[PDB]
Amino acid sequence: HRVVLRLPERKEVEVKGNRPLREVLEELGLNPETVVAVRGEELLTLEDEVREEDTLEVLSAISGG
Amino acid sequence: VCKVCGQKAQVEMRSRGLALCREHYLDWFVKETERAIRRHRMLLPGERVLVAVSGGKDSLALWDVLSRLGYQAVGLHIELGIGEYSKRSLEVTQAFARERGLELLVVDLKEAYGFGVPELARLSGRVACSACGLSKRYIINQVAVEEGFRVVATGHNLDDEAAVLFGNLLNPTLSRQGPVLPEKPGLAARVKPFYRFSEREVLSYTLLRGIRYLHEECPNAKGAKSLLYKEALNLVERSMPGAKLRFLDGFLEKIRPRLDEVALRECERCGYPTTGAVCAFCRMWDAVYRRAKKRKLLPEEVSFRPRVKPL
Ligand SMILES: Nc1ncnc2c1ncn2[C@@H]1O[C@H](COP(=O)(O)OP(=O)(O)OP(=O)(O)O)[C@@H](O)[C@H]1O
Ligand code: SF4
Ligand SMILES: [Zn+2]
Ligand SMILES: [Zn+2]
Repeated sequence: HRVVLRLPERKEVEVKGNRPLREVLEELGLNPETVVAVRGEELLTLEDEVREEDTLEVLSAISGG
Repeated sequence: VCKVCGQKAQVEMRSRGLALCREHYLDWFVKETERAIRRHRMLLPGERVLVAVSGGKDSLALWDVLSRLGYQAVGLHIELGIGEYSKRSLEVTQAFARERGLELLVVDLKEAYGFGVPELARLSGRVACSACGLSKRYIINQVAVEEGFRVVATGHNLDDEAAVLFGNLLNPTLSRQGPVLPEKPGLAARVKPFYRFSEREVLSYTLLRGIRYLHEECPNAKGAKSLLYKEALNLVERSMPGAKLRFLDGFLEKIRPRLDEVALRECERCGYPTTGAVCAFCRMWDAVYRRAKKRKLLPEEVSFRPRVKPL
């Protein structure tokens, strides 16, 4: 529901839940290869379900070099 | 699910046809690094290795893995003098070393030579990244030779290496690129144990390990061509798992050996390897000091004194 974006460079948006992570990433236009989504201490995969009460942190895997 | 234990996967890799839970991803990552090292003979068992550490996810993960693998891994951090980014990079790296009881060597660019990367982007005649790259490579090699390290390890990953290759093809050098570069006189060996790992995979390791790394990118990185290359390659990877690795492996094994003979000189100033009379590092500082004096940022009677290569 609440999605914290990286890098900070802080950015925070919000989306609807009860759908796979694959779906919410596509809405945000994020390439799954380039990010890691974290709920608490647990990493989420594309098939994993995000809730309507969930708080996610999406971290960029991409190094600017 | 996890391929090993059948429980819920923390990391799914479609490129490898492999999914793993936390415990078994951690083991696999360490073992794949060990396998990468053995295959290309990057390091000797228990050997002293200089790890170039930025505080970023890759180089901290590398320092972690090389320590776990029994190598004697000393970190080198270079404080590049880029604003708060460099300050935080140092702090994060010191914190990592402190917690794990690891030896960290530090070179402060501004403190040693008078000017950091931002000043170099004005005074050197080079753009920031150009001056920075040169400073990093030279100083890393210098510390290695001075402290008697045979080999240096950097945290370059698959996306990094694939991007460089793609860049080199888009703007034709090629033959110089490799995961293992041989030691020479005045030149430590250079190895990239993470070169087959995607950024996503290294980051997953770093997160699952609970490693505190600097999230912030350097401010000079935005709009870099490397980001464009990675974006294009990852566009392909998304719909064609394994493409990046086939791309880089294909080049290394097939194309590169058929691409290519002058001996490296010795710098008149510092004595370190160069193809010129005076190496690029020493020429940069001579130009910087000249320009600095004109702008009254440096005293006229101050002179650049290089640390000469020992023998
Ligand atoms: N300030 C620094 N001091 C020492 N080594 C560095 C420094 N910056 C980069 N390196 C070395 O060069 C490699 C490539 O750096 P690059 O700028 O591509 O990524 P990075 O910002 O260092 O993040 P990461 O540590 O995740 O690679 C790093 O993995 C590290 O080994
Ligand atoms: S981007 Fe990478 S290279 Fe360009 S300046 Fe910042 S750190 Fe040095
Ligand atoms: Zn498992
Ligand atoms: Zn020199």
